[PDB]
This record gives sequence, structure tokens and C-alpha cells, in this order.
Amino acid sequence: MIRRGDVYLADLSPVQGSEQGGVRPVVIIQNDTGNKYSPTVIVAAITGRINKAKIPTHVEIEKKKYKLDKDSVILLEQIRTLDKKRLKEKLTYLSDDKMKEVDNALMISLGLNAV
Amino acid sequence: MIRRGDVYLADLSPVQGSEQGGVRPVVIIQNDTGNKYSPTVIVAAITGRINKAKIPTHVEIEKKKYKLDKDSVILLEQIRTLDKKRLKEKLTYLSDDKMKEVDNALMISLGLNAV
Repeated sequence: MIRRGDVYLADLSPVQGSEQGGVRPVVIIQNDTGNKYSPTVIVAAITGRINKAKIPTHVEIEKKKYKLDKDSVILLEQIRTLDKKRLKEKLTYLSDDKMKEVDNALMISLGLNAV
Repeated sequence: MIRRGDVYLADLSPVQGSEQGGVRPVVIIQNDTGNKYSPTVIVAAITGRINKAKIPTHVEIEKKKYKLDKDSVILLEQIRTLDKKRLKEKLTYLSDDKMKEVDNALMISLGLNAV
């Protein structure tokens, strides 16, 4: 079952310019009716390139709790609809508190900030 | 000078599975701080294959007022982060009212619902 808050390995290549590419973890951010009843998910990329949030659309995740190669950052400015066939293995699942920070950074990202 | 609510022509290809592909209009949904400073924008795909919003993640836009080929639909479940270089000509920009429907559909799409 694909749940919002799941983190999967996914090949994001090919990409252009500053789009995040590579085989990497991504977190599911699509609502759960969409995850269940549609062939696509929306995800946010995760990078181990940095371990500290630089901007308010970044959210940190710790390797000790989440089974990643490295302390990492979720990039809510790099979001994409992905076909489900791009999801490889299921790495982890984020806590409810981690998902609140994600909800926040995503509202800032999309200017929904006027809640 | 890209701004939230602008509509551009952009090339989405190559894609996989049910990801929207091809050269087509997209609406900018990224916050304006990111549009000013970032090398990437976040967009939602527009399609003319349908003209009516069947689901609450779809927003109808009218052809004459927005200068499109057909009565179209913004697909808030088809989102992409694109390098600015993918954006060809600006086509139009959505009204504030219409942008509010877009925001509602996006809350639902990304499960920020309750907000």
C-alpha cells in the first residue's frame, strides 16, 4: 500500500539543468485517495549532498531513525509527479511530526502560505 | 520575471507511464521568492483532452479569456519541477479567483487538507 509519508528509492533520471536526478529516496506527498486510485504519485526528492536545512523549503532527516546512507534533506522545492513503476524498494516511513514539518515547507514552497 | 499564476509553454518530455508529457501550457505554482531566486520552477500541467473538472484536483480554464486552443483543465496531480530553461513563451496568466481554485485543488492534491 502506497502511503503519504512513505519513502521509496526511485530513478529520477533523465533530467535537465538544475532538476534533481539520479536514483534516490523520494517521499510520497500525494494524498492517499490519489495514491490508491491512480497510476501516479507525487513525491519530493531527498538528497544526502547536504545534511542541514539551508532554506525554509528544506527539512532534515536523521539516518539514525530512518535507514538512509546519510543524514539528509528533503527538498520541497523539487517535487514531481512520478509514475508508480518508478518506485523501487520502500526504504522507510516518516513520523507524523516529520510530516508536519514537510506540510509546512510544502505550503511555503507553493505559496499556499495564505493557508 | 516568472511569477506564480503565469502560464507558459514548456516541454515535459521525456516522461514515463502516465506522467503528462509533450510541449504544452503549464501554470507556475511555486512561490514568488523561489520564482525570483531559484533556477527551477514548480508547475502544474494543463490539458485540452478534457474540458470539465470531474475531480476536485482538476480546474477548468476557459479558452477565449486565457487564449488557449480549447477549453482546458489544469491537472493538480500532474506537477513538475522544471529548470527555467524549459519554459518557452509565456502564454497568459490566471486571474486571482482562478488562482484560488488552483490553491484549493492543490491543498487536496497534496493532502494539506484541514488547512
